[PDB]
Amino acid sequence: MHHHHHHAMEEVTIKANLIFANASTQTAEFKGTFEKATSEAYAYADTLKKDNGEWTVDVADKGYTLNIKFAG
Ligand SMILES: [Zn+2]
Ligand SMILES: [Zn+2]
Ligand SMILES: [Zn+2]
Ligand SMILES: [Zn+2]
Ligand SMILES: [Zn+2]
Ligand SMILES: [Zn+2]
Repeated sequence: MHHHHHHAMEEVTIKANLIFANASTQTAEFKGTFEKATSEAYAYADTLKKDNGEWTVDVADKGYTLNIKFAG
């Protein structure tokens, strides 16, 4: 699954749709290799944990979309 031919110079965009405890929202985009952009998206989620609580992710769009919810 998620078949991927990797290339160091590959350019991709990972969309992170965030939903917070009070239901507020925002979308953040990360660019670079699929692996790096993916790593940066989760790193951003981690920075928001202190103020917004633990996060849960549901991957979609074959991995290009990360729907992340914060528990508060
Ligand atoms: Zn799978
Ligand atoms: Zn190739
Ligand atoms: Zn192939
Ligand atoms: Zn790759
Ligand atoms: Zn690489
Ligand atoms: Zn704070």
